[PDB]
Amino acid sequence: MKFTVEREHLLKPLQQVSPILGNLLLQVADGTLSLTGTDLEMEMVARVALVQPHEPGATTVPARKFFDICRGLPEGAEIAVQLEGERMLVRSGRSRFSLSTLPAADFPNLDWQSEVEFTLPQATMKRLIEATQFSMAHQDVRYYLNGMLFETEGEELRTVATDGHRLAVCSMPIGQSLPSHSVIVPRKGVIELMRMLDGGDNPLRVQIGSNNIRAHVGDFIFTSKLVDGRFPDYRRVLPKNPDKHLEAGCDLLKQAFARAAILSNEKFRGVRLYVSENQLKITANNPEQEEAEEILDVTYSGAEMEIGFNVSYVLDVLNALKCENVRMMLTDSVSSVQIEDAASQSAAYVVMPMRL
Amino acid sequence: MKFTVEREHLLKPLQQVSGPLPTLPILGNLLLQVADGTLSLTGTDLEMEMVARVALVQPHEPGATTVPARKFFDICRGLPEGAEIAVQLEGERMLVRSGRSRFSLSTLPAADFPNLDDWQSEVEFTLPQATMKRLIEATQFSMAHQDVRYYLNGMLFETEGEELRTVATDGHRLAVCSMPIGQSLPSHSVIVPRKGVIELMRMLDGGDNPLRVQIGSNNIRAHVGDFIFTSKLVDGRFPDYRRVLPKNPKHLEAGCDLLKQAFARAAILSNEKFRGVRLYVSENQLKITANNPEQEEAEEILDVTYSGAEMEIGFNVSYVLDVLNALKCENVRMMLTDSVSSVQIEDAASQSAAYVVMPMR
Ligand SMILES: O=[N+]([O-])c1ccc2cn[nH]c2c1
Ligand SMILES: [Ca+2]
Ligand SMILES: [Ca+2]
Ligand SMILES: [Ca+2]
Ligand SMILES: [Cl-]
Ligand SMILES: [Cl-]
Ligand SMILES: [Cl-]
Ligand SMILES: [Cl-]
Repeated sequence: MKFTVEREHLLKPLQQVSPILGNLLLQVADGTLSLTGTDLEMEMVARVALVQPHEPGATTVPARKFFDICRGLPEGAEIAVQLEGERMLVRSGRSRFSLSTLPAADFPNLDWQSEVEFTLPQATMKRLIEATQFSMAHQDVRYYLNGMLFETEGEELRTVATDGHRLAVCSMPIGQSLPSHSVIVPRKGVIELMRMLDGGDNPLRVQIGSNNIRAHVGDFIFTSKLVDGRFPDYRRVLPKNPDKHLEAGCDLLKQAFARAAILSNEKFRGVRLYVSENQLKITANNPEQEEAEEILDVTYSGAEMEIGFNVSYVLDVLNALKCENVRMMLTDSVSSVQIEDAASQSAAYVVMPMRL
Repeated sequence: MKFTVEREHLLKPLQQVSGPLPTLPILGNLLLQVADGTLSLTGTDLEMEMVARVALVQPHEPGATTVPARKFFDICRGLPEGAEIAVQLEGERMLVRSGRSRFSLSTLPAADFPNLDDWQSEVEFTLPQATMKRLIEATQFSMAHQDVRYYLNGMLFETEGEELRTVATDGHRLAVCSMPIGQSLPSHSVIVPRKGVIELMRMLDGGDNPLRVQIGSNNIRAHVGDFIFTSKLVDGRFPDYRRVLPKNPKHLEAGCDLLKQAFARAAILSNEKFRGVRLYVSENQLKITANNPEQEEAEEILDVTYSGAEMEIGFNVSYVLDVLNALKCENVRMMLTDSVSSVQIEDAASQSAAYVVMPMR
């Protein structure tokens, strides 16, 4: 196995693909160098064209060491690789390296069949994930909440994320008629998928199987296993009939929350909201008996009520909305609230109240 | 005690005096004092203090208290730009109001705030901020971290003739830097504690305001703009850099960045713990090799200026990298003796900073 390639062409591929699971699989075949990283749950494959003389073959090498070497070489560098027994030789200028190898044959492979396919701007996928990813659970015993629902319905792709205390849902049109379908992508997979998307205008092809998802953009192919379990139905989480409607400036609301939070309990940070005619009062207190109060002029209709919220849950929403004005739809002091950008119904958020 | 101050006049003073910040509650508080038209803010860790003076152009009333530093800073920072911050002491609480935002903070008496003893300066001088930044940045990285030999956890500041000098070492490597001050000074040699060196750096804004320094037998003080920093000194006897510099060290000269990157790349395949690289010096060439127990090998060859006998010497590549990163110059001189002796390293263009790294077996 031999190739010579510009450092420049290896950088993004290496970034994307970065004991045998600490190794990258390198394969030369049909004028192409393919680089594959895997943790057994997911895999990333990047391809680089080879124009300079090359010889087919494959090995695996330490991923971080190999990446660090290539990134460590100067800009403009040319990188020459040859496989020599149990070692891989890497050469550029008067820099030389010999890396240990494990056989290509020992490298783990994820086959499976595609059931649902569609193309969409990578930008639309980014929007969907950014809108909801912060509401994923992290290490819940309910594994299926440690990730994100991808659902196709009509001509929309929808994401849903929840940790049982707050929920996020976002839908975007993809311009073609789709079968009704839903799968859970593990949180690590959502993160890796998001990292593959750079905000250029670039089509993304998505293929979904019974147990896998695959995404192709440019010269990259990401494949992950799915998480198998029953995801909650966002439609049963949305408040069925909120009759109290609050509208306020996004930034004013965010900053009032953040300031009041300073004097909340540091271990479980929440604030009390009192809504009344034209007005919102946010309050906090702590074990030192310190107290914060914020008063805001707001658009409000409905009965006066008091309700508490976890600060981080509300700030997380306001930070995802990046809105001018936000709508909060309330029911009563013991029910969850629905939060939305006053000027967009692409996304919605539902947050449990907190007792204080 | 009462004052009203615009948000942005309070923000950097609060950030600065919080520098030394907890073991007991009052140590997480700032001292606020209104007196003779000035708000003073003080934070301390019992070893050092940072004090800020902020002038009061709005109505105020004298008095003093202490309040939690982080809460008070976070409140001020979180208020809208140009927010007028009104403060009033009310016994065991201090009330903060701006627009329709209100905060109540728990106080501890100003009289219980620890207060560094009065002391007498024996030497005083002024110097540009840029000079102090250069002295500290040149040597800070070589200070020990949590060593049982406490005096090594600090930085030696030495005045001698027309020069201010810093020295730092952890027993394994040493850094020394001297700069002119255009003023004759008595001989003093003092150890500044770890966090004090950090505070000194932190107060240098990078404008044209000079730095005024005062040193006594047991204390050091630095004034910049409207900030006064004071630290107690570490009460030990620091090693003498003069006696650690190699007696008579073969001369190698090389581009700093070419050297840095070659060491950086070789280090990738150096032992994970011991970080050993081998240097082979030969006629106008340096060869750097690293290998680990996996028997992966790195080799970098560089063109350098060298005329001496060929030799092999091992180094902790991290120590060498630290030196090259602190030098930030075009060319470096490495001054060698033999394979079991330290190397001295310097900017090829200046003897103001010198570095001593011991070889590894
Ligand atoms: O009541 N809620 O706001 C709420 C939020 C998230 C989840 C997830 N499963 N059930 C939920 C209910
Ligand atoms: Ca992977
Ligand atoms: Ca190139
Ligand atoms: Ca103002
Ligand atoms: Cl290519
Ligand atoms: Cl080699
Ligand atoms: Cl939706
Ligand atoms: Cl593809």
